[PDB]
Amino acid sequence: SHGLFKKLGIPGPTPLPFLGNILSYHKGFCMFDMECHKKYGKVWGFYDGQQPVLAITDPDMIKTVLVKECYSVFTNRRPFGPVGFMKSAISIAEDEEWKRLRSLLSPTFTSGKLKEMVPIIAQYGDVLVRNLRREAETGKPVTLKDVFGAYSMDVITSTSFGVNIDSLNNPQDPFVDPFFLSITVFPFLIPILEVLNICVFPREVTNFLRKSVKRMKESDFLQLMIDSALSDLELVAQSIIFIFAGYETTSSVLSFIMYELATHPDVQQKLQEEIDAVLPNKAPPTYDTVLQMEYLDMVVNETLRLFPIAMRLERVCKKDVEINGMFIPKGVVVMIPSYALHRDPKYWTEPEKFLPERFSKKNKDNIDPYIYTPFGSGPRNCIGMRFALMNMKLALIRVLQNFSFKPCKETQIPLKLSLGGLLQPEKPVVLKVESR
Amino acid sequence: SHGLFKKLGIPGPTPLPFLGNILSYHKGFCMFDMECHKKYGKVWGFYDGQQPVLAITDPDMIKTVLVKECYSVFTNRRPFGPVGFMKSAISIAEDEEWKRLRSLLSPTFTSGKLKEMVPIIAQYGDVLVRNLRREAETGKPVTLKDVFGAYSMDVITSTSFGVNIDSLNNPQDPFVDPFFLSITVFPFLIPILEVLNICVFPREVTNFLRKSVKRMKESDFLQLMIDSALSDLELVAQSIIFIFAGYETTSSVLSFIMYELATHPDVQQKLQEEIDAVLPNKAPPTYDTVLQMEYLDMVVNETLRLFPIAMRLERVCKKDVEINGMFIPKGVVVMIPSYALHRDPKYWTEPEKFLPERFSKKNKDNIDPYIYTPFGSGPRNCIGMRFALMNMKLALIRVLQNFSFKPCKETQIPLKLSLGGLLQPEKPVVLKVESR
Ligand code: HEM
Ligand code: HEM
Repeated sequence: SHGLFKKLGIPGPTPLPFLGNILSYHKGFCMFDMECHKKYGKVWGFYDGQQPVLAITDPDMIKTVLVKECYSVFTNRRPFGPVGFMKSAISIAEDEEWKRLRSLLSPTFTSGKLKEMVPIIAQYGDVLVRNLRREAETGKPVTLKDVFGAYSMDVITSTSFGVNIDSLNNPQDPFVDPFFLSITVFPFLIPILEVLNICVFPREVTNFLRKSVKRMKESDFLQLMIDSALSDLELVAQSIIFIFAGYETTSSVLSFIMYELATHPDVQQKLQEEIDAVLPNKAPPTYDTVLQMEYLDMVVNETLRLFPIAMRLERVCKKDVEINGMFIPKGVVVMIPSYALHRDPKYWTEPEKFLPERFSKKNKDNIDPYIYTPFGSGPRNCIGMRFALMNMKLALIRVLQNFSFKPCKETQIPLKLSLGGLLQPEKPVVLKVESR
Repeated sequence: SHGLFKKLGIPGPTPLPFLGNILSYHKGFCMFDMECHKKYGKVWGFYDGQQPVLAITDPDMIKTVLVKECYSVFTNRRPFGPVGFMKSAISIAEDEEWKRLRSLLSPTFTSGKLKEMVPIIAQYGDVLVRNLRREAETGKPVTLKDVFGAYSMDVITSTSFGVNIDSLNNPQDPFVDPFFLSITVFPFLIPILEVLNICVFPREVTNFLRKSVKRMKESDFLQLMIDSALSDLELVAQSIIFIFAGYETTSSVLSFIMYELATHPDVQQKLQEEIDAVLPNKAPPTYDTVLQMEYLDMVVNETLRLFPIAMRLERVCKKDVEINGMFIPKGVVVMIPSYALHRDPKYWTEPEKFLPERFSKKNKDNIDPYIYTPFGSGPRNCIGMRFALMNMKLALIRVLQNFSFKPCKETQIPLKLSLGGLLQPEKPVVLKVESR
């Protein structure tokens, strides 16, 4: 079906047999979407192997796909690799099976349940200072992904189950393209690996959590789920997605934020002045305190514009439909390039620069909510959106109250992204930390 | 999932790993269903490899599966082998795709369109006498599947497209378990054969018909289809099912009928007296003439009771449902053993005997329409039901008007069925033919 986009009148790169357009991923995932958006315009198509993928940039077509016709056509994402038992994961699940998981897990991410976890995750904000006060008084560059990754991992274990550890102080068992590139080009190898108990995840784990959730089902995220019903294998499958999310997401974004604050001291100083103004004399941050700091929100929102760790938003077309005046055949994965839309002169002035004033209450009104979608949109959006921003800002407040950040001789200026498809820096961010 | 029927409280034979219960098919398809119906009762389950199959015998549960909840749950049959392009076949098609094919092909099998083909198929009733008058005046046993197979094949070509041939007189190009046993046990090999252009059918054919239907689409079943729209590959796919049906079905049933008439001369004499009474002095048969002969219908209906060439009626359970007080999980193929229901003392007296008076207008009322389903039931039933009985009876009238049938020294008495799963005799039926 390599002539589908050419028989529909949709431009795009010429695909190769079997391979399709995956050879154009040598520059990276984001560079491929920006080049295709530059030479093809608002709509183009390419092939991930034999699978056709359609990209859209029009805000009305994106609104129709993600918000309007979500339950009817664009309900699921594309199926990937051997999932093993993980089929029941809310993000892997499809159709009405997901609608039950989305509903049974929606109360866990409410405006009231989030405030319950504020006194818990604020404790690790004090622990992060202790590990910082040790790596700052030692007076030498510090790798941010380790300290932030430890904070995020301890926040996960306490808010998911309630296990209080110090992932940085006890580094003995803190839990935690080849095989799969051939999987995308050869989708007919997925069922064979499923019948052989082979999973993309290291399947020998999971059974740890499958048996770790035993003393808890006899006497946070977990307590607010079993009480009602969810299965035992489902309950472990959902907790694996909650760990994979809150770890790599919170760790990578915080490292991206501290890079911009260290490379723009005018933004870090203005942010530290607002934090000290709302919280005088290193006051503890509360739920209502975080929702008040607007410049802190402007810094978080602008960094997510530059580095949306999702990169892409994918939806599977369930039936032959016609949205906003164009036909889409059944089986085509409709992709929304979030990275390419965030760095486009059509909607952003100086898209390569870091200007937090783009999200000021005066300028936040002239921003299309479907061009800037770091958490997706519609029913299939990020269920842990409000939980993520609260955990990151609570860490940002406690960190900036005691320390400042300056670049180092090893700091990569400018910063280069990873060559893979994790949206992490090429080299781990290292900065100089000084105590106030 | 070899413990599904044991965790639901459903009896059945103990399955083996990978194989399941296919090793119990050494006796045959029909003998396996009759033994399971004898020792397990009204409901049992077995495994065709890793696929669970549930068998039902209750008339209300069969009515619910085939008639009531057909469009909602029991819409499709099980998927079989690499279909290639034949996916679009009305019998292979599934869900709304079939509902369009069933509707676009329904007018071709109406009470009015059938009468148009009566003067056409009555012509080959005269040709069958000529081939009979040759093989009867030669005074020697005649193989019935060859002469009837020639009649059925010429009736197909004339009513489908309009090509008048004599498949018995011109035997030079009259058109027309290993590979697949491993396919049932290993369903994960189907997609690999699809991507290699490999089909269960000899794929090098079809393209003949794909190009044979070229002079007709520029200037019967075919004319009543294109006029409206159906695709070109669909149009050839539907004609292949129409040929496979009207050939093996008409040929095998007619051979089964003439075996019973030759082994029960009291039935053949009574049938010949009714044919000569309705049609005096070898009169030509019409559409209204066939619908009048009731004993001819009693002979055809009783033979279809003994030899229902379908054997099984299969439906795929689309969702978790509960019919008549029992739960059926999603993905289970619900099978209706038509052969076992036809030879059951619960509904039939002397089920091994051939008694045409079971379908008399006095006795036809006390017969459950869901125990006797030679053409299925509901929306997914045989679309060529009324077309089949008209073609067979029109041949039965013209044959019995000129010749009688007696057994031979090679005639297998009693008759043994084939060891495979085609419901044909083990040895081809041969009888002695005499001219009246
Ligand atoms: C900086 C942090 C995060 C970002 C930027 C982010 C972003 C996203 C995005 C873009 C999507 C796809 C939306 C779509 O396809 O329409 C998504 C889905 C999802 N996220 Fe996150 N997320 C973050 C943190 C989290 C956290 C902390 C959790 C859970 C504790 C979480 C759980 C999920 C789930 C379950 C889905 C799939 C929902 C579904 O398929 O219906 N995420 N997220
Ligand atoms: C003695 C002759 C025949 C017998 C006993 C017979 C019997 C059957 C049976 C039992 C079914 C399955 C019903 C079900 O699953 O509910 C079926 C389906 C079907 N038959 Fe026949 N049939 C005969 C002749 C024909 C002819 C002559 C044609 C076409 C010209 C035909 C076309 C079909 C089709 C297309 C289906 C599938 C319908 C669907 O899937 O919706 N059959 N038949």
